[PDB]
Amino acid sequence: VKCKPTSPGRRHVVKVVNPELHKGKPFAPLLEKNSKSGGRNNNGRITTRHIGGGHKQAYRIVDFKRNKDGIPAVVERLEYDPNRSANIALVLYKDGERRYILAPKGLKAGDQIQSGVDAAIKPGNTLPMRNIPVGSTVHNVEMKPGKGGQLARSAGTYVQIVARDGAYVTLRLRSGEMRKVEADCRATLGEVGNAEHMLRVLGKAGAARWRGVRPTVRGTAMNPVDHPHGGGEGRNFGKHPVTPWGVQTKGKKTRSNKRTDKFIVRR
Amino acid sequence: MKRTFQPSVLKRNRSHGFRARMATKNGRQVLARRRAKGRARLTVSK
RNA sequence: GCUCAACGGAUAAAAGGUACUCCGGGGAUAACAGGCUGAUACCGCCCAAGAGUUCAUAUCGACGGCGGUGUUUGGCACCUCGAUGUCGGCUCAUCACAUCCUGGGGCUGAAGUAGGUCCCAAGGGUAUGGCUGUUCGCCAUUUAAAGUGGUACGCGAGCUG
RNA sequence: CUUUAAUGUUUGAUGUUCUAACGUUGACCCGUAAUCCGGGUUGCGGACAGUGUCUGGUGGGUAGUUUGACUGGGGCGGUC
RNA sequence: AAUUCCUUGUCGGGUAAGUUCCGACCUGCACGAAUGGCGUAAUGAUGGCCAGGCUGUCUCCACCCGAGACUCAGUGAAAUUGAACUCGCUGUGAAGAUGCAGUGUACCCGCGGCAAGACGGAAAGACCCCGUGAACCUUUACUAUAGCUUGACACUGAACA
RNA sequence: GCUCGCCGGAAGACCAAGGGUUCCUGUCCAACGUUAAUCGGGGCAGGGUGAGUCGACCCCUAAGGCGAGGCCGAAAGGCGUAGUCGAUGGGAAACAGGUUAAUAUUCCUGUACUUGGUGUUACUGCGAAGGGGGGACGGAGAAGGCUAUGUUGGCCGGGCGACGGUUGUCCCGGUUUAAGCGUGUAGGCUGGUUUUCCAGGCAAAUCCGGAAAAUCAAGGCUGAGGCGUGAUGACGAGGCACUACGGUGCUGAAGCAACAAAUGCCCUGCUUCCAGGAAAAGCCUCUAAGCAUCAGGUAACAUCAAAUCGUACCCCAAACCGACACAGGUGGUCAGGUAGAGAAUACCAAGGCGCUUGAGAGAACUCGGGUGAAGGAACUAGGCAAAAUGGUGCCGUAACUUCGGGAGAAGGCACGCUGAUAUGUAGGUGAGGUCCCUCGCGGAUGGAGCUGAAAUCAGUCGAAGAUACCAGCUGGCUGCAACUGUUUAUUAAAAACACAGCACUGUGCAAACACGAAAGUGGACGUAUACGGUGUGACGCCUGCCCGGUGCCGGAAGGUUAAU
RNA sequence: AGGACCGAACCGACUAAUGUUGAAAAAUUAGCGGAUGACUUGUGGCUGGGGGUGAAAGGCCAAUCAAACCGGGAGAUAGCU
RNA sequence: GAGGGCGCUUACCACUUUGUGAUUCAUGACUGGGGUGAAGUCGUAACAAGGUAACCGUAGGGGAACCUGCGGUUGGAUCA
RNA sequence: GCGGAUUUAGCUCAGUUGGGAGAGCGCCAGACUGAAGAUCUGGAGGUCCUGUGUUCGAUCCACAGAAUUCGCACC
Repeated sequence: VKCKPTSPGRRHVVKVVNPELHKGKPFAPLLEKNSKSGGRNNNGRITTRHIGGGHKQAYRIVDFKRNKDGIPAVVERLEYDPNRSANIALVLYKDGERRYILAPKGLKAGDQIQSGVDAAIKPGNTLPMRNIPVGSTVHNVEMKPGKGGQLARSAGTYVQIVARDGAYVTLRLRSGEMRKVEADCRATLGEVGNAEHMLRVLGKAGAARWRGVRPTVRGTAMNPVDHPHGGGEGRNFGKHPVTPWGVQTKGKKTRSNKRTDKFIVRR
Repeated sequence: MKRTFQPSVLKRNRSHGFRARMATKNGRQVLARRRAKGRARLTVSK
């Protein structure tokens, strides 16, 4: 939590010291361009995604693609998003329009927002990596080169431009650093917006996991009508895997389209 | 608990729905037995 | 031709505490008890060695023994597996006795004191707090009293577990 | 006539690939003030996918049996 | 702690009395690192006795307005069946006398006492097995089908090193 | 008559589950009210419930029906785009009276309105499938008004009120002021108005997003109601009457100021917090085309159409259901009343209507409890049953740091009821009267007419005054789920544990899972800090070690010896 | 501020007591909370067989369903009095 | 007619205790600290290279006898 | 009771066709030490439980017996 503004929990005076205490990032109305997410699981019919409780999803931020590149822009606000813990912000573009962008820690002043082929290197919408320098921070990455943002959020996943690697096949990231994807993908810069909402426990519960859903809570324990175990009397005691599919190491993948992973050192 | 028998019109459609009982072949045979071949009437059609 | 060695082999073969309990008959079925009567036990003692102080015959008991009220345990047996439902706190009071004194003899290892068990026989008390399931085992103060076989090991048309 | 070469003459096959297979649940263009859907350029990877048998075990995730009888009632120890 | 093998295991300190009001020399078979461990926030849909609270909580409830039910008027159905005029240990065992008779000889009715008596109801006993047997869950025993999962023919070519 | 009940979050209200016409009454006893029976929606003779506005049509939509062409399909069938269903989302939109047994936004009788034709005068250039404003939400709230509605009495109708008293200081009766027109006030929102242009807005724009100059500040959009307007409009004290004894026939008063408070109005104001409250549309304008000496719409007034229904009895609950006017359940609707922290409780005013078993008796039958001589739980599986103590405040209180908290800890205690300070204090209030001003929902001075603690110095009657209902025992411990608990209604009521971090783990992404035969819908409008294994046991430390065995798998040096 | 501490009909399910020969396959009385939401609360339309939603139950789910209340298989099997 | 005698009113104030802490004695109901070292028994690293040293904060294996690797200021033989 | 191990060097224990008696360890000698252990090289250390029989030959096996000892029978 060692950054600023850090916003600490209260003294032990009540049951909730945390959650997050941040002032200055909830506003209303839910402004003209918006939408929601629908009902409960309803997959048709015998539902496969467990425990549910599926009320209140609820609203989401409708801006994807974000391809508005060289039209320059400026910043009214920053907000929250509780679906992604994110530092999302209100970007007025000087043609005649307002968006919602995945911005870093304190990108306001109201700043100098602008992107594209050769034209800028600044804080910049969605920016082709072939046009720009080396750096640690990158963020957006169009997951395959015309699709859209691999990361919709600035949660600390530093995906890192390497320089002259393999003809344009850059990035040095999390679970497989030879992901090898072309610098024809678009960045934004960069991956630290809201550390605070994710560097600490929000709660045991808090509103994020009880007012509108249930998480996981059980699978193995209680009633043998499900998992491969285990008699009763509080004993269990057996050999019980995650059948038919396995658990604490094995791998699952052989073949698929793309399938670019090349070395994947595991552990 | 709220036990049991009561009348309504809008619960009818998927079970006691008179034209639904002509639309299913399940229903159709029984209707014809109960009042076309079998001498009789139903008339509770409001 | 074979651990087909369940050899007259209905099959090549896949296991369970009736601690879900049942289908038509429910002791033609094996809980303890209701008791036919019990060998192992209580109840009556035999003749005798013995060691009681230093005499057997009171106390007490060697290898030795004859027999019955059914509570041990057990040869278990029925009309009783469509109530045959179990404790053992009393409770309803009752039983006459393997003494339990309160006692009056007959006897003395009794001179009295005190110990010794035993016929004639079952009047009242069967109560105590800190203890645990306590029969059993106590623990302070105890009295006119401070005992005891089960009888289906006193109790569901009378007690909660 | 062979251990065997050089090359002709029969002929195959792993790598190494490029790419009218293909998949397009990636984009431009397009019918189309259109969530299915029509279709052409492109951009991608790649003979991949797919499943149908044979081999391998993996676990009590549907279904199944309750398999002798001998029983001073069963568990054991002994037999036709 | 659901280890405490023996034996009510302990020192006895306190207590009308330690089968503990706890008042720290152990007799530790088959104890504990996420089926974990040294400990604890205020809260009791508080599990367990031991105080001083008020006391009838025993033994002692012998006096009540009173519900009513017996009782007087309306009205009188079944969970379903052994005929009564059914002897209060009775004895005697196709092992249980309210019907094999040794006795005592109990007038007819309250359905008002209604205390052991259709062993009874509420009903295929729960204990429970002849069971050629309903399927009822699991386990490094049997497994099996769907599934997991790679490699191999199927299918989709060779040009070159 | 005369004395009191029950429902007291009424079976108060009209009307929605389609049950359906079984209310007033006129008449009665099987086809039944386990007494009577006169009453029960009993059940029979009349008739009835008067809706242009009430609401579901619409134009319409978030869930979810059906659906072209289809991708597929054994015959079955499934999943869908354009469409089209569709309220419980939303738009237009009934009151003062009077009027019948009823039944009543309806009936009338007046105000005068909503959608859309036509008519005569007037103003005036329009349009649409597309654009823009937002059309639009979640509760606890906060700040100030309006009085709903009450108690007073000036004043107005009675007059001095049967026992003891009463004849100006008392004691009773209405306390009403209709509408739509009319302007605007509480806080609120928002400095004004011409012009010139784009890296903008499905093709366009006198509209909306951004940008560029000129020239003035006091501009613009309403909001309860106060206040009025109407009104020689009514309602009504009370008189003379007729009568079918229900009632209407004539006639007719009185008519002001305050004081305290909502449930409710203003307030899609204004704040405070996040789980992050659904689109078309009414609201209001932009233009595409095409009309363009034609047509369109907005205005005055005259009219027309105002599209099958239902509207009867009935509900926080007897013709639903339960099926014995049932100790089941269980509502959206006027909010009746003082003193109450209050939907904590015995009293009320109605509306239904005291609800068809009570005469009497007074053994023992525990559906109960009490005050007990002695002792104080000398009872046992349940101090089980009967309690009791249960404010504001103090003459002042112990172990204990997660310095919140353990602390209404703990304790016993003045309390009834007047005086005096004060013919009411203090504290809320602001009538007049007098002034000033901008000229009108304007301010300043001023003390009316009401309200009302908290304590002081005095008083003393007891068995008793928190004289009554609401309502708690300090502990001290045994195991620390550490998050309130209502959790497996059905053994335990937790002594189950759902938390929640995390090392490792599933997938470099047509990502894991595949319910469905074909979806690609969850996860996703989303990346291996999203989402799933198998769990975690406040919090903070702490997880030694130990690989023989068996897991977990992962590999390739090389043997067991299959498709190939 | 808070799944506060102490608050109402909208919640259930602690042991009795008049619940068992029923007012009731369930509900109770003078008693008593969770005091705003690990609440429940009601018009309908997706889950229609060996079910399908998980505070995760062997309880459900017609009220007593380890699979019935189906009637078609079938007046089955039947070591059966 | 004034008190004092009293007969009222309430303290100061002795009892009492809600409380529980202070400390002073023995009853020290799983035993660990600093040593005399009546022959204790397993070790045995350092006071010369205590004969492949390691003193100085100390983290750490766990018979520690602290092994054992840095950073010195030479009370550790030299020509390393 | 049946079945089984077992009475084989101080110490732990190996061992058997059925004919030798073994080893880590311990003792002792040889020396290295003033001495002893280690480590060394040599020597030695036996109730083979008893009886009987098979047999060339029994430590062994089978049979009978003692005596420890282990599981199950017992409920």
